[PDB]
Amino acid sequence: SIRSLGYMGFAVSDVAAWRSFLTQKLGLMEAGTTDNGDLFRIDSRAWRIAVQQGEVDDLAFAGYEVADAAGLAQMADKLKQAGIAVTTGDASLARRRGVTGLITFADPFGLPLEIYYGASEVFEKPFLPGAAVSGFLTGEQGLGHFVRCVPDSDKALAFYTDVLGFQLSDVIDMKMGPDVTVPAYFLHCNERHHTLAIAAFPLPKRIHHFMLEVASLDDVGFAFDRVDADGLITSTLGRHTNDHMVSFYASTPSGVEVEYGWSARTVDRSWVVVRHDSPSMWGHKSV
Amino acid sequence: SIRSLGYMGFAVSDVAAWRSFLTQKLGLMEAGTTDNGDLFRIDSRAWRIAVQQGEVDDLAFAGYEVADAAGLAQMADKLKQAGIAVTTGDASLARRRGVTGLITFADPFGLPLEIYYGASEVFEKPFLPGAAVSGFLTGEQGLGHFVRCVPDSDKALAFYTDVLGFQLSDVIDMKMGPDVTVPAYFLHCNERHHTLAIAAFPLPKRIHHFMLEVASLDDVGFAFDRVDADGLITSTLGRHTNDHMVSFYASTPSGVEVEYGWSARTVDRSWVVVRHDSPSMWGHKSV
Amino acid sequence: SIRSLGYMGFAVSDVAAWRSFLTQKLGLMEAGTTDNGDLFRIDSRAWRIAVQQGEVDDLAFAGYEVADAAGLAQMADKLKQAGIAVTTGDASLARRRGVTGLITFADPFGLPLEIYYGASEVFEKPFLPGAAVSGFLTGEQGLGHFVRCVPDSDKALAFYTDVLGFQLSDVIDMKMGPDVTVPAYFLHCNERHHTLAIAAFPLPKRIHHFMLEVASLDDVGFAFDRVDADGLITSTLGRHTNDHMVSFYASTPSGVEVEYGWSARTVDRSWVVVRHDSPSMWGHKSV
Amino acid sequence: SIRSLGYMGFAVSDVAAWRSFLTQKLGLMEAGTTDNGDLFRIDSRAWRIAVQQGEVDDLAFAGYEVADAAGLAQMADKLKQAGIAVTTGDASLARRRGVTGLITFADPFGLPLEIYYGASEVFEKPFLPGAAVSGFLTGEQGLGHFVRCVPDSDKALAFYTDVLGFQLSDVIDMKMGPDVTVPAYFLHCNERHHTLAIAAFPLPKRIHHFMLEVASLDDVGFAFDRVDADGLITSTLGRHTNDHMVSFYASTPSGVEVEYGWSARTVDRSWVVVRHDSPSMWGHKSV
Amino acid sequence: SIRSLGYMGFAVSDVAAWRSFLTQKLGLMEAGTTDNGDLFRIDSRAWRIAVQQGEVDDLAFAGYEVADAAGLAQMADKLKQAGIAVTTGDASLARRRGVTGLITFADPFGLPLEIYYGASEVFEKPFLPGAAVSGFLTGEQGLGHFVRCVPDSDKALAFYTDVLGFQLSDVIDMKMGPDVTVPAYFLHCNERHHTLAIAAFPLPKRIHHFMLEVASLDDVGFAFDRVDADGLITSTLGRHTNDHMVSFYASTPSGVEVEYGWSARTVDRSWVVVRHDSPSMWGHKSV
Amino acid sequence: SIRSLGYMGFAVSDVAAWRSFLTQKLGLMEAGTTDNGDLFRIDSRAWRIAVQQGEVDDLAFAGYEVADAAGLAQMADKLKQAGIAVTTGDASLARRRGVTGLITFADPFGLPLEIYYGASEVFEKPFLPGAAVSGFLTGEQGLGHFVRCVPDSDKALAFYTDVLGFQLSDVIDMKMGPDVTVPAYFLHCNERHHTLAIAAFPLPKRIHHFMLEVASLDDVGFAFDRVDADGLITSTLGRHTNDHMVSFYASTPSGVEVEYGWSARTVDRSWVVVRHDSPSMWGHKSV
Ligand SMILES: Oc1cccc(-c2ccccc2Cl)c1O
Ligand SMILES: Oc1cccc(-c2ccccc2Cl)c1O
Ligand SMILES: Oc1cccc(-c2ccccc2Cl)c1O
Ligand SMILES: Oc1cccc(-c2ccccc2Cl)c1O
Ligand SMILES: Oc1cccc(-c2ccccc2Cl)c1O
Ligand SMILES: Oc1cccc(-c2ccccc2Cl)c1O
Ligand SMILES: Oc1cccc(-c2ccccc2Cl)c1O
Ligand SMILES: Oc1cccc(-c2ccccc2Cl)c1O
Ligand SMILES: Oc1cccc(-c2ccccc2Cl)c1O
Ligand SMILES: Oc1cccc(-c2ccccc2Cl)c1O
Ligand SMILES: Oc1cccc(-c2ccccc2Cl)c1O
Ligand SMILES: Oc1cccc(-c2ccccc2Cl)c1O
Ligand SMILES: [Fe+2]
Ligand SMILES: [Fe+2]
Ligand SMILES: [Fe+2]
Ligand SMILES: [Fe+2]
Ligand SMILES: [Fe+2]
Ligand SMILES: [Fe+2]
Ligand SMILES: [Fe+2]
Ligand SMILES: [Fe+2]
Ligand SMILES: [Fe+2]
Ligand SMILES: [Fe+2]
Ligand SMILES: [Fe+2]
Ligand SMILES: [Fe+2]
Repeated sequence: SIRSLGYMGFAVSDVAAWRSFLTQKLGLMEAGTTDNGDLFRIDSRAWRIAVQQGEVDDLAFAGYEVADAAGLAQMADKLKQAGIAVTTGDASLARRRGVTGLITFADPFGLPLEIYYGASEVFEKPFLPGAAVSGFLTGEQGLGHFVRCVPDSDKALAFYTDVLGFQLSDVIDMKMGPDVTVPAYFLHCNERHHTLAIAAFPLPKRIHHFMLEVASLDDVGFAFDRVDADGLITSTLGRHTNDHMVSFYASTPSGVEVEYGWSARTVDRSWVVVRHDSPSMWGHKSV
Repeated sequence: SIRSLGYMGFAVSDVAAWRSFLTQKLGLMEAGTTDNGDLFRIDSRAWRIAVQQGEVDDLAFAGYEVADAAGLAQMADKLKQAGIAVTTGDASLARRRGVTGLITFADPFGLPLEIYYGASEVFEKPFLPGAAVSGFLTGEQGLGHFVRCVPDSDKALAFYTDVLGFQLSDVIDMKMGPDVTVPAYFLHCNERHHTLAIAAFPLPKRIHHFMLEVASLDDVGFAFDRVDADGLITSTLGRHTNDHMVSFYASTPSGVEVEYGWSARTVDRSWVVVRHDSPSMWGHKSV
Repeated sequence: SIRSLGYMGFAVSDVAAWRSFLTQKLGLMEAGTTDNGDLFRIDSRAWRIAVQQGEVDDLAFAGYEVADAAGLAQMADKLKQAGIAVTTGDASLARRRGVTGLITFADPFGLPLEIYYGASEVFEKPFLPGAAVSGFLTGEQGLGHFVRCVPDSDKALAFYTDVLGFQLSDVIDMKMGPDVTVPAYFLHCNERHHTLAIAAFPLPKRIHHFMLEVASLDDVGFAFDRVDADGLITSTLGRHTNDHMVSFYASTPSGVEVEYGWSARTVDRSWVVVRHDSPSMWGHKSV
Repeated sequence: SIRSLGYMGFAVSDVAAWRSFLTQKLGLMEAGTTDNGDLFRIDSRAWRIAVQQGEVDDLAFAGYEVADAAGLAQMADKLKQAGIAVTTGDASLARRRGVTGLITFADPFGLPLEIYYGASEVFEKPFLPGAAVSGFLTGEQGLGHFVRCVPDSDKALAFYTDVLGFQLSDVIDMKMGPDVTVPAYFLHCNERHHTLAIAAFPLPKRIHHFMLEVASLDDVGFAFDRVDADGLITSTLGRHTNDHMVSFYASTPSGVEVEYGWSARTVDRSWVVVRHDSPSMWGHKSV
Repeated sequence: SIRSLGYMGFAVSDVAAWRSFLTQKLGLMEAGTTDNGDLFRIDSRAWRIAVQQGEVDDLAFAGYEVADAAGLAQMADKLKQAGIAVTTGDASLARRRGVTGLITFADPFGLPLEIYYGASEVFEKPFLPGAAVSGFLTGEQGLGHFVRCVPDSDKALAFYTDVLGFQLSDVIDMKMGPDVTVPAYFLHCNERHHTLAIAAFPLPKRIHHFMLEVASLDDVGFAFDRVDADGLITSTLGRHTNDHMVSFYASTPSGVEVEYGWSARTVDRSWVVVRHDSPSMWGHKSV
Repeated sequence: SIRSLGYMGFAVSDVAAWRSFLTQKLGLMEAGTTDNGDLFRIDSRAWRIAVQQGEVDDLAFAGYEVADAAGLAQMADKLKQAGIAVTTGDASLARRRGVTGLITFADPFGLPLEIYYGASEVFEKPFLPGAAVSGFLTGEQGLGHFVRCVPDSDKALAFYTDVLGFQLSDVIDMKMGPDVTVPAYFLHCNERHHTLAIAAFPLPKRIHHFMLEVASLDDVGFAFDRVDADGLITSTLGRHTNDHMVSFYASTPSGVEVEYGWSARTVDRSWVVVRHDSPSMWGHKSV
């Protein structure tokens, strides 16, 4: 079974702007440049985010991690049985991603996805943030989460749950307008409240935002100010109703947003699905 | 499987008296009025207790919570296979209860029951008790418990255990008189020692009492005095022999009682069924 | 499955001597006299040890506790399938033992055994030791343990493990003499290192000793002196090699011994079977 | 299933040198001499390492521990079904090893292996290190680990995983030279990150090294100096990238090395396989 | 002010017997031989007990530790003002004791005493007990205690309290016989309940016993057996009424006894003086 | 009274080499350049180490921190009463150091010293190490320590203790050669075992080394490798006998060394002065 979101790749028009944004604003660590693009780290892994030159300015691919070769084989079989076109990653791609083995395919609406096992650790190159950040929260919870924008949430939900195995945490009926309410589905694959969210938002991108979690409230507070200095804040500090994360949102150079948060609650086998009519307990004012 | 008791609805002759009793005496929070009646809260849920106008002055319905849609479907199948008439809650009822989906049916002796999933949370409307109460204990243990009065405890026990899946915690042979001893069965569906009790008591109501648990001994002590001021106490402070809860009992405006307690022990998979000849270790004197 | 040793009954020639020994020396609580004999307590249960008048001066019966009625039914079936003569305890016997249901049978060498569920708790009659004892250790670990003396340990081991479900903890090859070594088997049915031990000792009784565990080292130290005052000590203070319990042994009025200890280690699913050539790390000198 | 590495036997040309090295340098306890050779202890077990006279100067055999007789029988069946020649250890061998039962066989490349149950504990002969060592870490993690040198790691990996049941923790691609990279596989059978490692190293021995873990950093620091005084250090203090153990390596009298470490992290069912390009985060400089 | 008892020297007729007794029986560490006699350690200090050849077979001297040079000067002045003959330890004596500075004098009844500062630590020669002992308790509590036998306890008490600054912990009126009761005074100079005791016992030595405290009950239990094997035990295991130490007593080769214990309670500025009529809560039977 | 060592200034011939060494090797944070020279941080303070251009290549000045203005006035009076020439720092110097007030003077052998109060904090410019360092240990313990080299340790000791108020922790008689032993004095002014050490070493500098303490063993391990890559290590990893710090030593561009350590023990009012014959328990081999 999928254990977590392991990495993400972005294809952007301004690579230098993304490099500055990720390191100086968010605190990620520059981890070199390879055929996989410019690499960035947040922990012991060789890389978590890759930035490649591309006019799409959006998420180019996402990789989900399984525990071992057997787990990869099981997921491959499930995808094929579901009628999805699955391709074994060649040696060239595996080396590019720094993984031992992987398979590639696309979700119902075209997002290129990868499931891999045996990623590269680089403990001998100790993590050093590009900005003052006490640390990022990963471990068994993976990289963080992203919100997939789709035209048919029922179809997307069925794929991610029935085929990929994600489990529903809760639903938030997002008020878009007096006569517009759209359900946002939050799904987990480990203890992180959600690793993936699905919603039918009117955005011209594959995702609304990706999220990175830090270890202290100060990490979030300082980052907010670094981002605010350039007028990139899109939402003030607030705490979510479902995962109880304290965070803020900001614009990346591609328009797609990034959420930066701290202190979210986790889920367990005793969790029960619920619904909400608001995404925030307090704060998160649109600015 | 059923995870907990999620909500209760009462049909009463004096709605204003119940509103005052629940808020000023017990400390519940007024949560508005809808087609579901006057709503009251004790935690993050949109409502836990509803009060509607009705001459019955008794419990009108109770809702048990399952983890998700799959759990609701499984319970529906079990009930049908057992020969119980099950009805899918229509969109109108689901909206009234603020749940995502639910089924309705009645227990062997006419109590309307509902099993639902996906109830509404309102973290954005922080809980504020109507009286000085540090907090109510809910979470994975649900709302609390109620004691179902029936004419045939063996039949009721079989339904709640064999069909609904409740598990026996223990039995207390209640001395009613020199030649009258009635067994009271205490059942659990989660860590709470009991979410439901069953006994053949000579009462003209569906339940003898419902119980709410608070976070501190002082919450109980102060509440006792607020209730005692109006001469509504039915039992002095005491601690039960089975769940070890420290509580007192009082009369609601409908005659049906309410138990208000603190510090009960929980049960686990290592629990063994036992019997008792007394319901109280100390206190709980009838007054 | 059997969850623990729940009670023991002794048939003795000097009932008054046993009453004095259990209360004044060991600290048990006198719990009245019924058709079940004189009753003694060590915790919240109505009784753990019964003493009846009888010329045998030995263990008369032992009762093993199961979790519920279903567990009793399962054990009954296993015993019958194994060819053992099983008898349903009549209402008269159940009332005598204060249990809800029970079955009776004998082990391969004649020891009367009982398996029951739903024993009586008496929290309303708070435990008060007959001597200065901070408390006895029971709970999920039951009453303690006893060592069954048999002429064929292989046959006894097969019955208790294959039929009753006990699991082997370890073996101690007891040096009886230059040319005599006898294996003692220690078996568990819960976290207590052993609830039953089996050995082919040259003793004219069904058991060599029964053991009760207390909460503090002082409980053991004080008890040792109370017993030593009457010259009843059989072994000095020592700590066992297998369960690491610190204890001493003494003679009951029936010759059969009693072990009184503190601080034993428990076992879990990660436990591995081992062997020992000595029963004591230190102490336990024969006196 | 195999629960841990329980013991190791070495056949050496200089028995006196090994005795001095194990006791004075590493701190093991001399535990007598039997037909099993000179015995050495690190904990409550009668012995963990045996040294016999032999011109091979290498590991002579290794014993893996199972939980009980049933576990031994299961492993025997698995080995036979896999086509491996299995021999039941005779009474003479069992007594020599101090175990209750065992089976013998060889791995694909000739290493004599044994799987046993019921080893001997000697708590009555309290462990006393031969040098200043606060303690060795064993328990459920067993003796420690050793690295098996083989000519075909794929074949060895298949045997140890598919037949013996070991599980992969991670892989380290060891840089041997500009055009030489060899994968080292680290496998676990309990919480210890690895109990066995497999690699195709150009060494004329069955193993590159065996490892013993101690309780404090000082235990390692002091040992380093005792070994360094005789010029036997092969690697300076360092911390590994995979198990995060802080250790140093040194030469035994047989050339085969020994790793002495502290503070390694453990693995659980939530562990995911990863890869590394370096075996050390810091230190471990070849000297 | 005096901070603790730092060391003791014994003059014995059988030096080899004392060496064997201290190391093999009690677990002290042999620390070489100098002009100060044979040295023994129990912790990081270069030595705590010295054994010299002498026909007296008794305590030859005791050294009390002060915090620094200023503290030594203050004590010297207090002793002189009290009329005691004080001598500055010459360079030769300081080197012999391994201290920076010291003064010498005798108590009212001839016991040679020394007060010093700046003793030698030897952390680079890690403590290794001569027997299986997890550790000795020293630190701010010093070496342990000894009981000074005197013909006039009032005179001795006045000297140790008024001149040396010891403080009374409690008094035990020791029953020597039907018409003989002698008060034993227990005094502290730090957190240890007592570092010195004073009593008028009919013994031909300067002290009745000296005491060493260990870290675990097992340390005491194992030591008891090592001593008992040679028939040297003088008192069975017991716990004292005043300091609550669990210990046993044994004979040294000089007749003077040694107490070996564990788990004593400490004293603070909130301590109040009390009296006892017995020295033991349980145990400590004369054998 | 002096509360801690607050800052140090170095006058060096190669400012660029020092900048690279402090940031890339040790992990300090570049904090700008002012008339105070290039500034470096290790915590919330605006600066802890300053580097100015100067041919001396040695410590140029050190600043000790007092709690407030009253404390500065008290120290000024003590110095004057002792006959030391004290100068009030002018507004220009205070601004240069970023302090509220300070006085200047020299120790007996020419080292320029300063005592100040009210230094500048810059929490709004969160600390970001120049290398992978989890953190430096400062707080109430100040910057760390340095070892003052002098021709007459008795004279220096008298000044620092009698005039500045430092307190002796312990003494280590350093073996320089067969006929050369020099005492090193370690002094504290807060919980740090030593903030200053004094010794008569044959070095052409004011100090032998300064020391910085980090939060993890890995911080030290990684730093060791960064320094070793340039062949600057002077001592291997080891642990000191007196403060028990685990550290290594390396050469700065000025020849003067730097000690980088972790896990030292602290001192309290219960501390007693002792002596040692070795500075290291293990390691610290000269290379
Ligand atoms: O806040 C946002 C989240 C995701 C995508 C866009 C976006 C990006 C490019 C062009 C237009 C839009 Cl709305 C955006 O503004
Ligand atoms: O992590 C989250 C938890 C709850 C709600 C949102 C959210 C908020 C605004 C727009 C879209 C989303 Cl998915 C969110 O990003
Ligand atoms: O204590 C009680 C618990 C449950 C029901 C009633 C009741 C309510 C109305 C009329 C008569 C009775 Cl006994 C009651 O008095
Ligand atoms: O929570 C409880 C635990 C044990 C006993 C009772 C009780 C007490 C009196 C009458 C009816 C009942 Cl169910 C009870 O309400
Ligand atoms: O220590 C003992 C344990 C069990 C039984 C007897 C016993 C009891 C009665 C007669 C003879 C004997 Cl050996 C006994 O002495
Ligand atoms: O609880 C125990 C643990 C280990 C050994 C014995 C023991 C000791 C002496 C004789 C018989 C037995 Cl079972 C014992 O009673
Ligand atoms: O470091 C080593 C690890 C394992 C084996 C040998 C060895 C032993 C004997 C002869 C030659 C060699 Cl390379 C060795 O030197
Ligand atoms: O315990 C270990 C963890 C990671 C790597 C090695 C290692 C290091 C050098 C050579 C061979 C090996 Cl297996 C190792 O011994
Ligand atoms: O138990 C004892 C404690 C202290 C001293 C002696 C002793 C020693 C030598 C000769 C006579 C006696 Cl009583 C002793 O026997
Ligand atoms: O440490 C102790 C605490 C209390 C009492 C005694 C004691 C016991 C017997 C004889 C002499 C003494 Cl001082 C003792 O040694
Ligand atoms: O290790 C050292 C510590 C302090 C000073 C010097 C030093 C610096 C410059 C010239 C000569 C020397 Cl010995 C040095 O080498
Ligand atoms: O922090 C320390 C603790 C103990 C000893 C030394 C030391 C070691 C070598 C040379 C000079 C000194 Cl001050 C040291 O720097
Ligand atoms: Fe989000
Ligand atoms: Fe889940
Ligand atoms: Fe109740
Ligand atoms: Fe249950
Ligand atoms: Fe026993
Ligand atoms: Fe088991
Ligand atoms: Fe290793
Ligand atoms: Fe595993
Ligand atoms: Fe004593
Ligand atoms: Fe005191
Ligand atoms: Fe230093
Ligand atoms: Fe001090």
